Amino acid sequence: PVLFPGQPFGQP
Amino acid sequence: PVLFPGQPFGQP
Amino acid sequence: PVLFPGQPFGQP
Amino acid sequence: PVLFPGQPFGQP
Amino acid sequence: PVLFPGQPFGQP
Amino acid sequence: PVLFPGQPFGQP
Amino acid sequence: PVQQTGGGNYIHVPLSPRTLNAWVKLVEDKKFGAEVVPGFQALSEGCTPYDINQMLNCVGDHQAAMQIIREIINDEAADWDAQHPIPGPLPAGQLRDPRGSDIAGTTSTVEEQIQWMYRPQNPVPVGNIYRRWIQIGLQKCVRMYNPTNILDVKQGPKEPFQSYVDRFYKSLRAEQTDPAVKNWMTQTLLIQNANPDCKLVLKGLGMNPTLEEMLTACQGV
Amino acid sequence: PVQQTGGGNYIHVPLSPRTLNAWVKLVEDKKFGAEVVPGFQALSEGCTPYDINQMLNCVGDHQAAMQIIREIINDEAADWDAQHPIPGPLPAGQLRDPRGSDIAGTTSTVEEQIQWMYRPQNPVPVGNIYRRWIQIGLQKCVRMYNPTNILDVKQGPKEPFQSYVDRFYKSLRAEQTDPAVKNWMTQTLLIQNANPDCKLVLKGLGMNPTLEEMLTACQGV
Amino acid sequence: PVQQTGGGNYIHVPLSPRTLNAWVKLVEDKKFGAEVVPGFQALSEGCTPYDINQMLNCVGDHQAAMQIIREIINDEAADWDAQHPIPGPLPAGQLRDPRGSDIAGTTSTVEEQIQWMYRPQNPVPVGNIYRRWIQIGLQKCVRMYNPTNILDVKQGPKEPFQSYVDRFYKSLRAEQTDPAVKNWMTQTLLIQNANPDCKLVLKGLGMNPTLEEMLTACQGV
Amino acid sequence: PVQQTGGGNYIHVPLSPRTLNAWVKLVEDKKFGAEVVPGFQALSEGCTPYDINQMLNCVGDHQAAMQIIREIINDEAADWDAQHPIPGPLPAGQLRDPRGSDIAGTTSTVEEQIQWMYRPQNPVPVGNIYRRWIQIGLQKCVRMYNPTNILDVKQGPKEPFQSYVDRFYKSLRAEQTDPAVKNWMTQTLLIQNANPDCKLVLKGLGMNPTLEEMLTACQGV
Amino acid sequence: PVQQTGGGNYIHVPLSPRTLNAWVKLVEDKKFGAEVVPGFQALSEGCTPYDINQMLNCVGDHQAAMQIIREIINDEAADWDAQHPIPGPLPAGQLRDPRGSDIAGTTSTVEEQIQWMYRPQNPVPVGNIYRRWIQIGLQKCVRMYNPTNILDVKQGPKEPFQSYVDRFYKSLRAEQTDPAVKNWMTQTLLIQNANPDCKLVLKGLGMNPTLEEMLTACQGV
Amino acid sequence: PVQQTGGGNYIHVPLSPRTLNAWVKLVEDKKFGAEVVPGFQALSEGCTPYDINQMLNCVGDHQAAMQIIREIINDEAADWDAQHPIPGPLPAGQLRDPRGSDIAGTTSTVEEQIQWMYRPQNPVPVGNIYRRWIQIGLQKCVRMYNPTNILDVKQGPKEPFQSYVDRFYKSLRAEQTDPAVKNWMTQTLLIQNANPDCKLVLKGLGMNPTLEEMLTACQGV
Ligand SMILES: O=P(O)(O)O[C@H]1[C@H](OP(=O)(O)O)[C@@H](OP(=O)(O)O)[C@H](OP(=O)(O)O)[C@@H](OP(=O)(O)O)[C@H]1OP(=O)(O)O
Ligand SMILES: O=P(O)(O)O[C@H]1[C@H](OP(=O)(O)O)[C@@H](OP(=O)(O)O)[C@H](OP(=O)(O)O)[C@@H](OP(=O)(O)O)[C@H]1OP(=O)(O)O
Repeated sequence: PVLFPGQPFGQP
Repeated sequence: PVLFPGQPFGQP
Repeated sequence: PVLFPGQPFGQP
Repeated sequence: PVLFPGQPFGQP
Repeated sequence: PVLFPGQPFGQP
Repeated sequence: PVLFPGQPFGQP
Repeated sequence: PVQQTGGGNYIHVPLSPRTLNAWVKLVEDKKFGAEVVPGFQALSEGCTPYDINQMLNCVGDHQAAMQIIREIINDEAADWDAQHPIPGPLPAGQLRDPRGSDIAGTTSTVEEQIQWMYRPQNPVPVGNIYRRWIQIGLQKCVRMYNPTNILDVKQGPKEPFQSYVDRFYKSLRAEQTDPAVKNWMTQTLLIQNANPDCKLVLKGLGMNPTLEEMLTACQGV
Repeated sequence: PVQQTGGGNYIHVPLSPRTLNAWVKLVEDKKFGAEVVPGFQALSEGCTPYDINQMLNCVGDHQAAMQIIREIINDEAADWDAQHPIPGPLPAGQLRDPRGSDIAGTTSTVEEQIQWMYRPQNPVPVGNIYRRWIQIGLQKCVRMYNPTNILDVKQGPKEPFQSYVDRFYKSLRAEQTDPAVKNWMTQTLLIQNANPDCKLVLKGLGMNPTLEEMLTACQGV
Repeated sequence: PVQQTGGGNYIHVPLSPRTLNAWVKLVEDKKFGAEVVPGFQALSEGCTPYDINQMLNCVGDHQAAMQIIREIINDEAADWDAQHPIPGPLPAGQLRDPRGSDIAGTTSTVEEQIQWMYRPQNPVPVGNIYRRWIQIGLQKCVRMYNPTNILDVKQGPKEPFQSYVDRFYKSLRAEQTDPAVKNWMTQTLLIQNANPDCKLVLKGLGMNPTLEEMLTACQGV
Repeated sequence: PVQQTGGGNYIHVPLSPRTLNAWVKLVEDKKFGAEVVPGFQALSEGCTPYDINQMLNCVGDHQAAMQIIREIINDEAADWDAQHPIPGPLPAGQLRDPRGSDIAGTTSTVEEQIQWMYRPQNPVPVGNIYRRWIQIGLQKCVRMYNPTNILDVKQGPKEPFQSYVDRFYKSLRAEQTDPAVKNWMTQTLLIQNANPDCKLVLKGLGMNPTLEEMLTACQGV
Repeated sequence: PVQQTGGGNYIHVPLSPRTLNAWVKLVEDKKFGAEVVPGFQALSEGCTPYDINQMLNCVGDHQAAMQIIREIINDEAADWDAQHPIPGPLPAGQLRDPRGSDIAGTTSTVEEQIQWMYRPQNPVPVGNIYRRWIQIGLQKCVRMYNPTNILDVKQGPKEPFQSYVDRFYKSLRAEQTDPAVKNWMTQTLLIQNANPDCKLVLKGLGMNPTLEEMLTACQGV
Repeated sequence: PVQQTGGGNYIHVPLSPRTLNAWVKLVEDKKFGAEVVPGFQALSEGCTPYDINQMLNCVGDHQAAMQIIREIINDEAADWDAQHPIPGPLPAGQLRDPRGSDIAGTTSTVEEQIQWMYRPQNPVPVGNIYRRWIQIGLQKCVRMYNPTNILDVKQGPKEPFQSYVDRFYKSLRAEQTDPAVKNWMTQTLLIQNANPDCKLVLKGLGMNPTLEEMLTACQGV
């Protein structure tokens, strides 16, 4: 899962 | 027919 | 007559 | 008189 | 303390 | 006195 | 659009958001008036087909008119396809000679369209060709939206002359009729479709009165 | 976005505040209309993924739609990961072959994304790939917000024809159905979903009437 | 407009959408006031004829005035055609010596107009010539729209002096009369078309009073 | 910000007034919403610390929040000071190794910050480090202003579902909780905090329903 | 305005439409206030006379003031003509030594004005000279429009002090009186033209009170 | 402002009309608030003194404050004149060592100010020095306009806490008092000037409570 629910798009 | 009815203009 | 009455200005 | 009364400013 | 309370941010 | 009271700022 | 780089090479760039927004506003506020056909050209001059497509893909309304534009683009292309038929096998992997879909940017890309524009030989204006086809479909749409007739226009007794002429020459511009007919209409119909005796005050002028002479003669008449 | 420097090198730059603001306004005013999918592309053409992320991280509302966009980005990537699997050990410290997170800009940086775009060999459009995935999630959202049906649309007796067609071709554009079905719908359903005898005035035309012929035939009918 | 490139070559560019919009607004808000003639020039300086045509093809209103501009462009050209007649056969395929239609951009293109401007010999300002002709037709239009007379203007008893002079010098600017007549009008008619005894307060000044002396003498009189 | 000059040297430039104004408006209109943290970054990308300071020194309101940002900047620095302690005597007059105050631009200047960014060895992103610290203090402020709870949110009987989800995913974004907790909350709490039987219509879906499936299932329920 | 090209040559360019519009708005909104004289200079710095003429030819109102500006330009020139008389025959076809009409741009062109500015010897600022003359005529106009007197201004009992001083120092700026008189007026007249006993509260200060000391002493008095 | 040209030379340029307008609006809308001091700097960074003068010569109002700025510029200069006295005779025609009037741009020009900034030796920031002096006079003015006291501020029973703190930290910023006093005021006076028992809820925190802890503890108290 690249972007987890609610995760701001972009670098972690 | 280059652009079919309702087809967004441009690349397919 | 370069531009005839009602003729859009510019190239024919 | 460079600019005569009422004469648009600039070249004649 | 880099920036003291109320100190405008930036050079002193 | 660089700028006298009421003197527009800048060159005299 | 297109730009240039050191060595004589050329590149592609984006279409300004300001230009896309101005094209949309011209379409919405003027409701596809005649003014829309040239506003499009000025906004799109120095551009390529891919960008022209995006501008026309942003307008989210007046979608029926756009289908009319599409019916036209498919026809003009077919004519080009027949006039410029597939040559046959092409040496090595050279860029394909352009066809109906390529000029529009559908079966092609911007880099291929820019390469064609500066192809060392047969540089082809793929961008200008697709705009002319588009201006033909826009003009059909301008007429469908406002089908008022030059003859239908009539002057009013408490209505002035300058404005009647204004409605007359604006309607004539939209029409795609012959220039001589436009000349006859602008030296006869205008005098004819006036008030009962305002036709006479216009005729006071000896003959074929110039519009300067007609717009001044009936001022406050 | 990306720029170039002397020697043939390339660099990174910021995304214009004017473009970020215009993306937000397009989303808010059109409430994720179909127009939003291409406005995004034109605003983001010549850009890189990191910037595309910021634009989508600025919109502070319509946040549910964004989760729908996210569910899509994770899928398309998984497909790419499978289609383009980790090659294995890489010689020296060469840049890693791109994966699902790298195309988005999560497990990567702008400098690595720009280096990939002009990698001397296998230059990869990391920017264009992440926009196509994003346009798929936006289109799902455009449909969820406006789930009105092309068949549901019906004409009114004191309601005109041009506007009914306008609602019809606008709804069809949003759909992701096959083109032949769209062609049948635009030559049959439109004549069918009219007023009781307005279906007949449209049929006055001999057959497969072109929309120019249909929009003029029923003007003031 | 025109730009330059390495080697001393020149190219064509588009006319800014901001400039096209500002030309239209100047025409609409000022309703073809005298101010319109120079606003056009500043907006169009460094341009070519093709662009000047588009600006004048965008205005969708005040179309009668535009026909007046056209009647003028056809005349000035005819004069140039006679003054600069077709030379005859031209060596090889050299660019044709410019004629009446070429200066306007009708029987020509931008690339030919730019080539003429920097023709190694006889560089000709094709752009400036077509703007002067256009400014003549605009001035005829400014007069037709506002045909108020400098003599018609009269002062009011509860009406101030500065504003009457304002209406007077604004009307005089539009006129195309001789400068000496303008000088007499600005030293006599203004004193004459005042209130019954306000003519006397202006005359308190010994003779040929300067306007500084007249605008201060009758302040609050 | 920073620019480059011939020879490979770099220089300093001013921060656009348009960007300073847009940062202020983002803070005022959104009242320090979550959207403010990334708007700041996009506006400030390619910048240096001195400029970031001016933007934050222009906002004349929401001054308490700024003190919260300051409390954070002093901490992160202290950590860096400990992690990167003063090395000792430096050869000749070389630029000092950066410390906590230098990254912020207080005990330093722009020219020194730009020189560090391209220091031939150990080029350090002094600009990016000070923005990350700042984004941490902004996020604390976004929470203090809007301390509404994801659990506190509840649906209404005459209130729709899409908007409730909208309030839910917007509140979750602001939180700084773990991703797995966010995943559980977005697959359980949302179904739980619904209307009495709207929880059931959402559950009609077999299990772990995707949000596309949930936003369509309860449309008009 | 003026630009430079490779080889050390210089060229002419157009005056921005944004600058022309801002000059007009400054004249209209401030109704030829003192602020107009420097707004003109900043908008026109780096320009040439031809452009300064167009800006002043666009304002379609306040035309009387413009005649006052013209009366001034003709005088200053006459002085220059006398101070810098026609030298006589000039070798070959060298550019003529500048005269009164040339500095304004009437009996000359932009290319000649730019050539004079960088004439290898005697480079002359033709642009700056014509702006100084123009600023003199604008100042006469600012006074004619607002002839209120520094002495005429008086304070009110329920009227504050800061605003009275504001009206006082604003009126003094417009005047063209000597600096020592301005100094006396700003240390005496202001204390004198106050309320009956507000003159005393200002005098509480020992002598020649500084304006910081006077604006704080009578706060809420 | 200043620009650079081939060979390493430098030139002068105009100050943007957009920046002049933004400086005026910042002064008018904020009525010389503290925010005005840094808005000026950002708008004027990379500039020269002549331009800083024009911006301050455009504001046509708040003229008393400007006299306060002038009283300050004359003082700081006198200090510089004493600290940097006239050296004496200068070899050949070298540029004079800068004095009090030169830093301001009165007894000097832009070309001399730019030459000093890059004088091969002793390059002097004539531009930055005149802005620091100006920021001192602006700060005196910000205080004269709003002389409200940090101690004067008091909380209301139906008035919230965050806003009281907002009024408190905003007033403290304007003051020019010592930092330790500001630290004591921000850990004592704020708890003291609260509602009768709101002082106690703030004190619930063990000691020297951080503002994050104080702004959350009394939320809805
Ligand atoms: O061309 P832009 O830079 O995009 O600016 C113009 C215009 O300013 P200019 O004509 O001076 O350029 C607006 O400002 P006003 O003229 O109305 O004062 C401005 O908006 P602001 O007023 O907020 O500055 C808005 O662009 P932007 O918002 O990006 O600054 C845009 O408006 P128009 O397209 O309607 O001229
Ligand atoms: O758009 P233009 O007609 O070329 O006008 C430019 C352009 O305006 P926009 O910002 O509205 O696009 C510049 O921006 P860019 O196109 O280069 O991005 C802008 O300066 P910024 O780049 O700083 O925004 C500049 O503004 P200014 O007049 O304040 O220097 C402005 O000038 P003109 O309208 O005078 O051409």
